[PDB]
Amino acid sequence: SKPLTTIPPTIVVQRPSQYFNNADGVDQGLPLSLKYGNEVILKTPFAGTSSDEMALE
Amino acid sequence: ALTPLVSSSAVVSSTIDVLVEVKASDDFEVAVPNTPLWLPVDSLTERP
Amino acid sequence: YVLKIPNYFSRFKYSSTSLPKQVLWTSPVHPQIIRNHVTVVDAPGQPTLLAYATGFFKYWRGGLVYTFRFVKTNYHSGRVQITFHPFVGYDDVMDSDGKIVRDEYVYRVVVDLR
Amino acid sequence: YVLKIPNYFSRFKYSSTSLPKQVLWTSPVHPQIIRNHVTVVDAPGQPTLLAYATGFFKYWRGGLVYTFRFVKTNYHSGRVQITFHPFVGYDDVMDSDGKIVRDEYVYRVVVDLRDQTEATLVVPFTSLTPYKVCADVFNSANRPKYNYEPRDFKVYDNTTDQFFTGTLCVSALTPLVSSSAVVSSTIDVLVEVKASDDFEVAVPNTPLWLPVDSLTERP
Amino acid sequence: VGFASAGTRDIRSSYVEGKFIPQDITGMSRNHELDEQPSQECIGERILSFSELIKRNSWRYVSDEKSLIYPAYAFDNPAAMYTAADKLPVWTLTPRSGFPTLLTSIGAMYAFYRGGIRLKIVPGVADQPKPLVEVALFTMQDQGYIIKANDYSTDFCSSNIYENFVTKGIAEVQTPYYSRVNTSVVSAPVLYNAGNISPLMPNVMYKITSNSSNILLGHSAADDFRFGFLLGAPLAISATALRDNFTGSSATVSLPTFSNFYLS
Amino acid sequence: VGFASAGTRDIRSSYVEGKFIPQDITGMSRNHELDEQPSQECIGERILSFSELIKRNSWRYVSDEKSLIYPAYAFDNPAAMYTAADKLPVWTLTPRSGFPTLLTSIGAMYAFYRGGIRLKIVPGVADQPKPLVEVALFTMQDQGYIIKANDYSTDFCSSNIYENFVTKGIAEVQTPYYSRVNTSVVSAPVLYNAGNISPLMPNVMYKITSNSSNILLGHSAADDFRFGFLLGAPLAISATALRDNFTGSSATVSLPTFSNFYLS
Amino acid sequence: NFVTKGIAEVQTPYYSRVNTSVVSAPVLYNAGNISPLMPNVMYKITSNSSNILL
Amino acid sequence: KQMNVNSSQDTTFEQRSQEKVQAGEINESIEFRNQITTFVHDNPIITEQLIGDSPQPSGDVRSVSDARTHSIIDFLERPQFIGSFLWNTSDIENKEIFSLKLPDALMSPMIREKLSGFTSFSASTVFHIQVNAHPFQCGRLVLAAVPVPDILPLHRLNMLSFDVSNVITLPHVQLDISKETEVLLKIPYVSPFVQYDLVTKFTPWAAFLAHVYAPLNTPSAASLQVNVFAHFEDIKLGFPTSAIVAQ
Amino acid sequence: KQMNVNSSQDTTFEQRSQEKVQAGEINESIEFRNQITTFVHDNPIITEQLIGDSPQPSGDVRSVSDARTHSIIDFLERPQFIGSFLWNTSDIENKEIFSLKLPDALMSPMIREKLSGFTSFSASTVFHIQVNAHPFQCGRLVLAAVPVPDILPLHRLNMLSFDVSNVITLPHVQLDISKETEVLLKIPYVSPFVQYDLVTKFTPWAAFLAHVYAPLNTPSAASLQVNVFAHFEDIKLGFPTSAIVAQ
Repeated sequence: SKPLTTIPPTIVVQRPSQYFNNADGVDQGLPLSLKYGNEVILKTPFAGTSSDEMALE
Repeated sequence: ALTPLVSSSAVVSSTIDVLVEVKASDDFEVAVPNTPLWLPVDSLTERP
Repeated sequence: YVLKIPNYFSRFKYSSTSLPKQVLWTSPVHPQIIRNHVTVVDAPGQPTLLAYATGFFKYWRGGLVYTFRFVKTNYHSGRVQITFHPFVGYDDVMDSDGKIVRDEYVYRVVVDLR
Repeated sequence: YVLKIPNYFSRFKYSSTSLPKQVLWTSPVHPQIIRNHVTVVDAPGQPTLLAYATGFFKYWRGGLVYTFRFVKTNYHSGRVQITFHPFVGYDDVMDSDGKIVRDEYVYRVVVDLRDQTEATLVVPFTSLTPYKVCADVFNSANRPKYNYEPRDFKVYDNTTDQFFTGTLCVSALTPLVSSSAVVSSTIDVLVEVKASDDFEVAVPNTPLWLPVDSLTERP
Repeated sequence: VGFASAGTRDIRSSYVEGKFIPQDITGMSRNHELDEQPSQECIGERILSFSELIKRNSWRYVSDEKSLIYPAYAFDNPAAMYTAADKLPVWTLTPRSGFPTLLTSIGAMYAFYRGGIRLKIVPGVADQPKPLVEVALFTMQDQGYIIKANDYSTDFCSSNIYENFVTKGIAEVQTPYYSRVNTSVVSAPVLYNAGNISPLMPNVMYKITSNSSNILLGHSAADDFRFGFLLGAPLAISATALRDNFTGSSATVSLPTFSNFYLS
Repeated sequence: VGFASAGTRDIRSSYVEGKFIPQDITGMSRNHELDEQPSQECIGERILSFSELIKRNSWRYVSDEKSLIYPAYAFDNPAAMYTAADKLPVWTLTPRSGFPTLLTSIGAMYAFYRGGIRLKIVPGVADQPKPLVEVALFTMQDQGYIIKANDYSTDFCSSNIYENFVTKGIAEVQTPYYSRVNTSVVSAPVLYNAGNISPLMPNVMYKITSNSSNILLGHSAADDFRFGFLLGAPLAISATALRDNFTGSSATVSLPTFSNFYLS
Repeated sequence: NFVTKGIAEVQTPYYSRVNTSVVSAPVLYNAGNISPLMPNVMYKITSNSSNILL
Repeated sequence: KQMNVNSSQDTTFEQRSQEKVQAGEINESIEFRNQITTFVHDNPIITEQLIGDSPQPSGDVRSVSDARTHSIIDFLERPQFIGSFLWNTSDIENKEIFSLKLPDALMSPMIREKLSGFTSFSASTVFHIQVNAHPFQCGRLVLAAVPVPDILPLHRLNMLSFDVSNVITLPHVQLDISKETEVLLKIPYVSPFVQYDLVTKFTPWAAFLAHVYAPLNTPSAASLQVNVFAHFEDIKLGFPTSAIVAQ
Repeated sequence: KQMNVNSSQDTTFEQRSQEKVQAGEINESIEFRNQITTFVHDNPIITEQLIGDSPQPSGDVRSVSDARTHSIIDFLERPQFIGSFLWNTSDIENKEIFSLKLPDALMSPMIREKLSGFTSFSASTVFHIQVNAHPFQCGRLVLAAVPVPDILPLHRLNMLSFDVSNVITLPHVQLDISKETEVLLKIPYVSPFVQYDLVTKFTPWAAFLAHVYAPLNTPSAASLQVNVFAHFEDIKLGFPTSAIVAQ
């Protein structure tokens, strides 16, 4: 069967780069890896420490 | 060679061929698929 | 499956003329093992299955299996040694006389052929 | 429902004159069974319901049911045989004398006609490929000229085998005998075809047939 | 079951209803028993009804009017002429409401129908400054159920839908059955006097307006549509043979297809 | 397990099936036992099958026709010529159906395939007034399974998809296997007489139409696609060597890539 | 698409031959694109815009 | 019916059990099947035999019958000596000792006689290559299989003739004449066609080839015969037809 | 051994289990049978196949294979149209419509192709004589069987040609063209030879004959075709041989 849609409309917001300047949010970039979800693990220790060398503290 | 390959020349050739084959082991792995090194062609001839 | 298919890629000779410690054959350990195009003389050549298949990727790692088939009779007799020299190219496994050097330092298989 | 409706598509004769082993009729087994346009003489012709309906698809497979209606009296007597010859075109089921050949090798129904008047059987799908193609007309001319005509299944080879499974054939075992003092010596035999339970069509795309409200000769 | 009989046994309804079951020439019914493997391995789908096919859209007519009155439920097909006479085009087609579509081609096998239909419109030009298309239900009792350029300037308060050729590209409409009866007649006759009140078809037409100089119209069955009372094969000609040119005159027949329409 | 034997022991299937297990030269199997740390720390993924790679799209052919008939399931690769003679271009490629893609390059290692494929189209020009692209299933039995400009004006009621080069930019299509057999032949031979009915490939092609003067076509395997019966390395040349110009003639070989296509 | 969206957004995997790369490693003439000090991967960017800001 | 009838049906009252037929005709008639022929009789028949008829007792034939039985499948499974090919010291790496198409190479009169009457057949195939070298000779052969040889792309067939490396990647088995006496390769039936077309011969599903892997190596010129035995297995037959098994 | 081996035996140590042989030779070797050929190997062998080898699945062939199966016995049991013989109003009592030797009359190419490879065979035989007269014609035929026709005393064969009374005493069945549509006679295999010699053809075990019992009786001259269908049953095959099935 091919019924008529009954889903109601959704208002949308066109955006060139959402979260461009944010530390957080969800990036919308297109990945260049073969697996879309490619990601490397968080290595600990790294560079000789188990400490977080990027923390302001 | 640790020694020469010896044999009686009255009955066998004094030189033999040794063939070598290679293949991947269990842990073989490849990564970063992108522009291939080899391009398949349907024929390859000398251009006149 | 694909990378475990056998790739015949080289051959050499062994004879009554070979000398003790004489290097009979060498090969760099990597997967871009190539063959010659028969109808044309380009330098790059023709890839083996292993080179063609791994050629779709820029990186590789892992063990490589080598099989040596000695085409002989039961009346040929000799001992040969198969050695692995990590971090050395083929000009450096031999001295100026084509004799292998520093073989006490490497993994080695002494094969008795009868 | 649609493909199981009967399609009258052919007729032949059987008489006191028919000879033992004489092929009386043949038909290629496939669904693009066509008829003649009456008001116009185009080569392609008019499709039967079966050809029109299956014509909306490029592929077909399945059994075809054939019914033979012998229009006779109880005073006509004769035996006829219905045979299925997969992988052979109609020129090859007969020899140069119009006599059937190699009939020991095929599925056969020997029909005794005295009081009996009808025979129905299913010809099962017999193919090296799961699907056959519903035959379109072919160009009898050389491009850039186009003159389309219906395909002729006289032979089963690589230029025809993608469309049909072979040939269904009716041959006489004896002449049809009867007393000429009371009955006609020649009878008509009607043939109908329709789909079996497993008939199936696939790949619907450009239809083979285009419906028109009228068809006349252009002056 | 028996290959032969004295008297008629293979009766039209008995076979379709499964009461008469013919025997396989091989004697093993398994030889004509359904096998699902082929469709699952080779095709990827299995079509069971023409009900499925008519829900697929196909092109019906090309209009060169910016505002048009179009006979929505008219399912007639073109008149055709054939000739093998020298230098004359072999085939010629003369449409009334349009060319054949899956909807009208399948429909030509039946006498009746009921239910709604769908309309699709491709623009010859998507005019940026005036990109809208309006499809309106047209009900004037006076209008003949035929194609006609819109000359009405008083059809206020109609049921209208708007689609945008620039932001979307193709207009999509669904038309309710809106019939005075529960059984309509496929390709019912339309007459001079007639107007738009005959009970043989829904008394409803389309009024299509846009700023595109040309549009390509297509249709299909809506989800509640059905054809009824099978008649048989309709009068038809080979579609492939329309390329015939053996008379020396080049073929001039051209069906409304996207490629024919979009390029000149 | 033992480094040597009297008689053949390393048998093709026994090794791949894990029945023959060669010994590590060091005697410690741990030295060639899988380590997952490298891929997790350095790569971010771990590819296990060519099945994954062929699902990635790559460019196959550039057309200069607005309406084209294209051989969907033709997986042939170009003919190549080489020379080191003075002033002649070192390498020359002559395509039939197109240039090599991941689909056809991986496919060249096998004899058979089954399943559907996907098509991607990049427009040379996204024409605002006529922005649509149509990709239609093409089934005429008469057509040779080769690339040809569309001359047909009678292929009504085809299966069509429409994409918009202006609102989207790239056309995306999925093609069902639609085969008469369950095992097709990679790069089966296409002949003069042939037409579009050979059982060696799905009897289906594409008819592509748009108002862009040029288009770039690409493809990949659909989710139900598979290659079967490994043969080995196909005849091949070094892709990097195509830049060779040592004969004094400048390299003239150019593969269909987006940058080559979009800029002149 | 610069017209329907306006800004291109990409994510690049580490794709490195080692697990520790060197910030501003030295690039040389001979070098090429195989040094272990950085992922052996670069970008090829193409559009019909005469200028772009990365 | 001791007429070894596969099935029998008196149809005299059949017309009386049709739902849409009323007062159906009672017509003496009988239908019976014998293998692929069905006799549809439209009147009484008489079936006679010898008084006290008894088929020939089985024990009577022990003097000539084989305790083993033989059907069509059994015949197709019989090993056949397919050919004897020359291999000599002058042949170099990859020289082709033979290339045999399937079925073709096994279509002897014995096989053709038994396949006659069928549209087609499919089967796995087992090939044996045998070489009898004496102990002072050495060398090596490869027996490989390639699918649908007549429709494979030319580049592939050429690769096989150019370099034995492309033969070694195929399904294959190697023969060391100083170690093994014979070597076997079994290949299942694989093709776009579900069975091989005996009528149009359209397309041999595979070919077995034997190439020199390492040359016959002896002190002076010599030659050996490379023999081939083959037989079918996992046999599947087609449909009864009058079509000729093509030459 | 997935090489569909009928039997297999590693014989390496066989010489070590002979009672009168002491310190027997240990000799690597293996013997295996495939249908009628046994391979006796005198060294190691390698048996290879495709990686993960699987024979063609049965479902793949339903599009062409017959759900019914066909063996050699099945083929020999197929009804065959043996001949169409003329019978007309001028033929008098005892006129011979036909006389067909067994097997001879059934040795069509289909039967010969399937018997090829056997020394001989024996079988019961069923003959059908069919006549299609219209209701206003009357007459009567006798279908009879006589054993070992080529070696029977001449007086007996003559008696059959002299008087239909000597045909009626034989195993036989009668056909009344106004009452029965067809008539069948089944004869078991009976002969001094336990099976029929396909090689030397020495001696057909029987002959079926049809003679006019009462002439075709019609108001004006007429003729009818007397048709014969036949097939074998209770089939017993001989022994595998290379001898030719004689023409």
